[PDB]
Amino acid sequence: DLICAQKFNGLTVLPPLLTDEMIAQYTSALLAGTITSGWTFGAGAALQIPFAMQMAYRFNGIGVTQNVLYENQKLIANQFNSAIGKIQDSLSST
Amino acid sequence: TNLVKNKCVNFNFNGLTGTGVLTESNKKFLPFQQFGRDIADTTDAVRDPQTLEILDITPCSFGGVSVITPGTNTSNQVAVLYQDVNCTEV
Ligand SMILES: *[C@@H]1O[C@H](CO)[C@@H](O)[C@H](O)[C@H]1NC(C)=O
Repeated sequence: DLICAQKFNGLTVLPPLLTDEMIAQYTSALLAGTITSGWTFGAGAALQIPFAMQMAYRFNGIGVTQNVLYENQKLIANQFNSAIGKIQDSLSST
Repeated sequence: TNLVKNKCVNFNFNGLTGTGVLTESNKKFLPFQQFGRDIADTTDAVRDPQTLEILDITPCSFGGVSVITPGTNTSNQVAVLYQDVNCTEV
Protein backbone atom coordinates (compact mmCIF):
# COMPACT_ATOMS: atom_id res chain seq x y z
CA ASP A 1 0.00 0.00 0.00
CA LEU A 2 1.10 3.63 0.48
CA ILE A 3 1.55 2.56 4.16
CA CYS A 4 5.19 1.27 3.87
CA ALA A 5 6.07 1.42 0.13
CA GLN A 6 6.90 5.12 0.35
CA LYS A 7 8.51 4.31 3.70
CA PHE A 8 10.87 1.97 1.85
CA ASN A 9 12.94 4.64 0.13
CA GLY A 10 13.00 7.30 2.82
CA LEU A 11 9.59 8.82 2.19
CA THR A 12 8.25 9.14 5.71
CA VAL A 13 4.87 10.24 7.01
CA LEU A 14 5.33 11.92 10.33
CA PRO A 15 2.45 11.79 12.79
CA PRO A 16 0.49 15.03 13.10
CA LEU A 17 1.29 16.56 16.47
CA LEU A 18 -2.38 16.53 17.47
CA THR A 19 -4.12 13.18 17.46
CA ASP A 20 -7.61 13.10 16.00
CA GLU A 21 -9.00 12.44 19.46
CA MET A 22 -7.49 15.73 20.57
CA ILE A 23 -8.91 17.58 17.57
CA ALA A 24 -12.27 16.24 18.68
CA GLN A 25 -11.73 17.70 22.14
CA TYR A 26 -11.10 21.18 20.78
CA THR A 27 -14.09 21.01 18.47
CA SER A 28 -15.94 19.81 21.54
CA ALA A 29 -14.74 22.78 23.57
CA LEU A 30 -15.42 25.36 20.86
CA LEU A 31 -18.78 23.70 20.43
CA ALA A 32 -19.36 23.40 24.16
CA GLY A 33 -18.69 27.07 24.80
CA THR A 34 -20.63 28.20 21.74
CA ILE A 35 -23.73 26.47 23.03
CA THR A 36 -23.60 27.38 26.70
CA SER A 37 -21.55 30.57 26.86
CA GLY A 38 -22.62 32.37 23.70
CA TRP A 39 -19.81 34.22 21.98
CA THR A 40 -18.20 35.59 25.12
CA PHE A 41 -15.79 32.70 25.62
CA GLY A 42 -13.66 34.01 22.77
CA ALA A 43 -13.34 37.39 24.49
CA GLY A 44 -12.44 36.07 27.92
CA ALA A 45 -13.92 33.88 30.61
CA ALA A 46 -16.96 32.05 29.28
CA LEU A 47 -20.29 33.36 30.53
CA GLN A 48 -23.13 30.90 30.93
CA ILE A 49 -26.21 32.28 29.23
CA PRO A 50 -29.52 30.56 28.44
CA PHE A 51 -29.22 29.26 24.93
CA ALA A 52 -32.66 30.56 23.99
CA MET A 53 -31.48 33.92 25.28
CA GLN A 54 -28.39 33.56 23.16
CA MET A 55 -30.44 33.28 19.98
CA ALA A 56 -32.27 36.46 20.90
CA TYR A 57 -28.99 38.28 20.44
CA ARG A 58 -27.99 36.52 17.24
CA PHE A 59 -31.25 37.78 15.77
CA ASN A 60 -30.48 41.32 16.90
CA GLY A 61 -27.20 40.79 15.10
CA ILE A 62 -29.01 40.24 11.80
CA GLY A 63 -31.62 42.90 12.46
CA VAL A 64 -34.54 40.64 13.36
CA THR A 65 -35.95 41.87 16.65
CA GLN A 66 -35.73 39.26 19.39
CA ASN A 67 -39.50 39.18 19.85
CA VAL A 68 -39.54 36.96 16.75
CA LEU A 69 -37.61 34.10 18.47
CA TYR A 70 -39.42 34.29 21.87
CA GLU A 71 -42.63 33.76 19.87
CA ASN A 72 -41.41 31.38 17.17
CA GLN A 73 -39.07 29.35 19.39
CA LYS A 74 -40.89 26.02 19.01
CA LEU A 75 -41.05 26.43 15.25
CA ILE A 76 -37.41 27.50 15.02
CA ALA A 77 -36.55 24.44 17.08
CA ASN A 78 -38.01 22.03 14.53
CA GLN A 79 -36.55 23.86 11.55
CA PHE A 80 -33.17 23.62 13.22
CA ASN A 81 -33.41 19.94 14.10
CA SER A 82 -34.89 18.90 10.77
CA ALA A 83 -32.10 20.88 9.15
CA ILE A 84 -29.45 19.02 11.14
CA GLY A 85 -30.93 15.69 10.08
CA LYS A 86 -30.51 16.36 6.38
CA ILE A 87 -26.87 17.22 7.01
CA GLN A 88 -26.37 13.53 7.76
CA ASP A 89 -27.77 12.37 4.43
CA SER A 90 -26.13 15.25 2.58
CA LEU A 91 -22.91 13.65 3.74
CA SER A 92 -24.23 10.10 4.00
CA SER A 93 -25.68 9.74 0.50
CA THR A 94 -23.04 11.62 -1.52
CA THR B 1 22.35 -20.30 2.12
CA ASN B 2 20.06 -20.94 5.12
CA LEU B 3 17.07 -18.55 5.06
CA VAL B 4 16.74 -15.90 7.85
CA LYS B 5 13.28 -15.23 9.43
CA ASN B 6 12.32 -12.13 11.53
CA LYS B 7 15.81 -10.60 11.27
CA CYS B 8 17.31 -7.97 8.99
CA VAL B 9 19.16 -9.80 6.24
CA ASN B 10 20.69 -9.07 2.92
CA PHE B 11 19.32 -11.60 0.49
CA ASN B 12 19.21 -13.08 -2.97
CA PHE B 13 16.33 -15.18 -4.29
CA ASN B 14 16.74 -16.61 -7.80
CA GLY B 15 18.98 -13.65 -8.59
CA LEU B 16 16.49 -11.15 -7.20
CA THR B 17 18.42 -9.11 -4.66
CA GLY B 18 17.52 -6.65 -1.95
CA THR B 19 17.56 -6.14 1.79
CA GLY B 20 14.60 -6.64 4.06
CA VAL B 21 12.95 -8.47 6.92
CA LEU B 22 11.65 -11.82 5.69
CA THR B 23 8.50 -13.11 7.37
CA GLU B 24 5.76 -15.65 6.91
CA SER B 25 2.92 -14.18 4.86
CA ASN B 26 -0.54 -15.38 3.88
CA LYS B 27 -0.87 -13.68 0.50
CA LYS B 28 -1.55 -16.41 -2.03
CA PHE B 29 0.40 -16.75 -5.31
CA LEU B 30 -0.79 -18.60 -8.45
CA PRO B 31 1.65 -21.51 -9.20
CA PHE B 32 3.74 -20.07 -12.05
CA GLN B 33 4.37 -16.72 -10.38
CA GLN B 34 7.59 -15.56 -8.80
CA PHE B 35 7.50 -12.10 -7.24
CA GLY B 36 4.86 -10.15 -5.55
CA ARG B 37 4.84 -6.39 -5.90
CA ASP B 38 3.27 -3.34 -4.31
CA ILE B 39 1.73 -0.19 -5.77
CA ALA B 40 5.15 1.47 -5.94
CA ASP B 41 6.91 -1.17 -8.10
CA THR B 42 8.94 -2.22 -5.08
CA THR B 43 9.52 -5.92 -4.52
CA ASP B 44 7.05 -6.55 -1.69
CA ALA B 45 6.73 -10.32 -1.37
CA VAL B 46 8.74 -13.22 -2.75
CA ARG B 47 8.35 -16.97 -2.74
CA ASP B 48 11.13 -19.14 -1.39
CA PRO B 49 12.26 -21.32 -4.38
CA GLN B 50 13.39 -24.45 -2.41
CA THR B 51 10.36 -24.60 -0.04
CA LEU B 52 7.44 -22.80 -1.60
CA GLU B 53 6.30 -20.21 0.91
CA ILE B 54 5.13 -16.63 0.66
CA LEU B 55 7.76 -14.40 2.23
CA ASP B 56 7.17 -10.72 2.78
CA ILE B 57 9.98 -8.26 2.31
CA THR B 58 9.97 -5.30 4.68
CA PRO B 59 13.29 -3.45 4.51
CA CYS B 60 14.75 -2.90 7.94
CA SER B 61 13.11 -0.08 9.84
CA PHE B 62 14.67 3.36 9.93
CA GLY B 63 13.68 6.78 11.14
CA GLY B 64 14.87 10.22 12.06
CA VAL B 65 16.70 10.51 15.33
CA SER B 66 15.23 13.40 17.29
CA VAL B 67 17.20 14.85 20.17
CA ILE B 68 14.72 16.19 22.70
CA THR B 69 16.38 18.67 24.99
CA PRO B 70 15.53 21.56 27.23
CA GLY B 71 17.82 24.50 26.54
CA THR B 72 21.46 23.62 26.95
CA ASN B 73 21.11 26.48 29.42
CA THR B 74 19.15 24.42 31.93
CA SER B 75 20.78 21.04 31.37
CA ASN B 76 23.16 18.87 29.40
CA GLN B 77 20.70 15.99 29.55
CA VAL B 78 18.95 14.83 26.39
CA ALA B 79 16.17 12.34 25.72
CA VAL B 80 16.50 10.79 22.29
CA LEU B 81 13.45 9.86 20.25
CA TYR B 82 13.93 7.22 17.59
CA GLN B 83 11.01 7.88 15.29
CA ASP B 84 8.78 5.11 14.01
CA VAL B 85 10.51 1.94 15.28
CA ASN B 86 9.54 -0.92 17.59
CA CYS B 87 11.82 -0.66 20.61
CA THR B 88 14.34 -3.41 19.95
CA GLU B 89 16.83 -2.21 17.34
CA VAL B 90 18.24 0.28 19.82
C1 LIG C 1 7.56 -2.93 20.62
O1 LIG C 1 8.51 -3.39 21.58
C2 LIG C 1 7.98 -3.41 22.91
C3 LIG C 1 9.07 -3.89 23.86
O2 LIG C 1 10.14 -2.94 23.87
C4 LIG C 1 6.75 -4.30 22.97
O3 LIG C 1 6.21 -4.26 24.29
C5 LIG C 1 5.70 -3.84 21.97
O4 LIG C 1 4.59 -4.74 21.99
C6 LIG C 1 6.31 -3.81 20.58
N1 LIG C 1 5.35 -3.30 19.63
C7 LIG C 1 5.31 -3.72 18.37
C8 LIG C 1 4.89 -2.71 17.35
O5 LIG C 1 5.61 -4.87 18.07
